[PDB]
Amino acid sequence: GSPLPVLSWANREEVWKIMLNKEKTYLRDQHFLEQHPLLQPKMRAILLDWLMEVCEVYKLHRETFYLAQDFFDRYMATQENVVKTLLQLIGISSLFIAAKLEEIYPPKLHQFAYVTDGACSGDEILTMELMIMKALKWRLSPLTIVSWLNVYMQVAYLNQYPQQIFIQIAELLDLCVLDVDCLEFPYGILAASALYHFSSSELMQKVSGYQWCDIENCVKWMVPFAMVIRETGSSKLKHFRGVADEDAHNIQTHRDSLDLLDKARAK
Amino acid sequence: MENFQKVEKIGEGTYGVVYKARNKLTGEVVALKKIRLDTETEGVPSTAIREISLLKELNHPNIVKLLDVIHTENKLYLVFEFLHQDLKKFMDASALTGIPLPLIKSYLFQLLQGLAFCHSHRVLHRDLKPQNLLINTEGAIKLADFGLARAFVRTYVTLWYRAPEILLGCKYYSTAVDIWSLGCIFAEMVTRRALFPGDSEIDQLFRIFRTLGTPDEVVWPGVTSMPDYKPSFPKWARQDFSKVVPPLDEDGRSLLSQMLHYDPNKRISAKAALAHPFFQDVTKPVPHLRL
Ligand SMILES: CCn1cnc2c(Nc3cc(S(C)(=O)=O)nn3C)nc(N3CC(F)(F)C[C@H]3C(C)(C)O)nc21
Repeated sequence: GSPLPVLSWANREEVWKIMLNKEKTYLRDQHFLEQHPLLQPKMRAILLDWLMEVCEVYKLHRETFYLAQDFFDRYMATQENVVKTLLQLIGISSLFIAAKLEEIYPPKLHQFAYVTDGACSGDEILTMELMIMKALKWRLSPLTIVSWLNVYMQVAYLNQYPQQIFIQIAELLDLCVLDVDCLEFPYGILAASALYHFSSSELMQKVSGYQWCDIENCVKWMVPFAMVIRETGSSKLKHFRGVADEDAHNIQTHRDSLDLLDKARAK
Repeated sequence: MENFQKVEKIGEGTYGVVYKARNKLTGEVVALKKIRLDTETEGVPSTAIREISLLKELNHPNIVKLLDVIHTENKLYLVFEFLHQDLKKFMDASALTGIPLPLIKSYLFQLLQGLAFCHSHRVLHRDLKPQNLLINTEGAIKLADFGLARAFVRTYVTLWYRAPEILLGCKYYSTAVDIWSLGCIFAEMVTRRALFPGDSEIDQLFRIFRTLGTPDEVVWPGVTSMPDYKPSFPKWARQDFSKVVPPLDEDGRSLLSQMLHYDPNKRISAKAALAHPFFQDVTKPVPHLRL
């Protein structure tokens, strides 16, 4: 289907097809770590969690974090035999490219080197950024997991949107992204299934166009993650110093999500 | 980069240096955009990362093709399809005789098709102006310089082609900013001079008000609430479009006034403009499936 309304600026059939085609051409592999035998999935989760932490410290957008996450996973699928000592460099360089692209006044190169405590220099980040961009074939315009949540919220509050509900769903998506198994599902299905866990099947079909059958396997995979978030209660909307109050929902936040990931991975 | 021979330097600006070049083997003529990296503390410029990534995904006959991206120690070359001239040079060259109306119609039609493609990908060009419109000897015109191009965006184009909502402090950009620039360019092609040649933001706004009239809540609801709106703005009557654009027919004046509408929400879209009776001759009827 297609959940877009009649658009003035363009034909909704074309706008929606291009978006579906973007998800077609941008590929993700839930088994990319098999190409790196010295690496285990808990390393990816710890690295992505760390990037989320540095994102909040610099008031970086959630799109900036998801651009870095996508660049990391996609770049790692073009590589082989990577050691865990190189993972911090690949991660902070993915974040550097993303901040340059998404932020208006991104943090400076020395600030990206700083958060690594000397394990990464500015020169290394500049060498690595060119390696990542060239290996990704300059394909740096993905539709992130969080951009789909944004699309769904825009459609829901048309038929601007509320900040509190957005951050609760985003908080569930942040927990899921730490598990490489999430990469089995298209980004639009992960966001549709996170939205379902906070509403209904009727609402997700209305804002995403997906049918229940489409998101069902993803919903049953997300069930432990969603339950761990429900047990503890959802987070409250934070205020960010020097950030407009109509944009606070779009700022990346951090939580003790690694223990929540262990509870969801057990069941 | 060893397989390229620089023929001539076409320009230098914030984009870097653009050259005309030849593939020593192939024999093809390309446009090269050179970007210095050794002089960049923040690495590959954000504006170059965005342009490259965007053009890899924006393939259209009226958008300059990015053929390749070569990294050569402290340099980054972007190999583009070559075009012989920019619209400003062409317009100045044709200023005494005038650009023939059929060519103005053709260039506008192609511009709107390129713009409609960009907008269907949710991309705002943000910097539409004559020196960014590249023409060739085979009758084509293509959108160039996607450095300021943002996918929808908040407000932070050279004055003459800037939409009134931008000058009046609107917080968010829309697709209607590109339409405004095309209307200015369309009128410039017709009148052989800039429609609104201001020398400051206030001068630009007053020049727009002298031709279209000072806007009110009736023509543009929200205008008086806007950040840079002043109640002291002189009251100007909207000039008759038969004087603003004399060589234009009834269908031309209709399209131009729809592209220059004050209200961003009512300004004609690129797709809707392509279906205007001004291009009845250029456009072909397509059957609609209701379903
Ligand atoms: C890179 C894409 N591309 C392909 N063909 C051209 C091209 N062709 C051109 C313009 C004229 S002029 C000035 O004398 O009208 N001569 N030639 C041969 N000019 C440009 N320009 C003109 C510029 F000054 F160098 C800036 C650059 C721009 C940023 C707008 O893309 N870019 C081209």
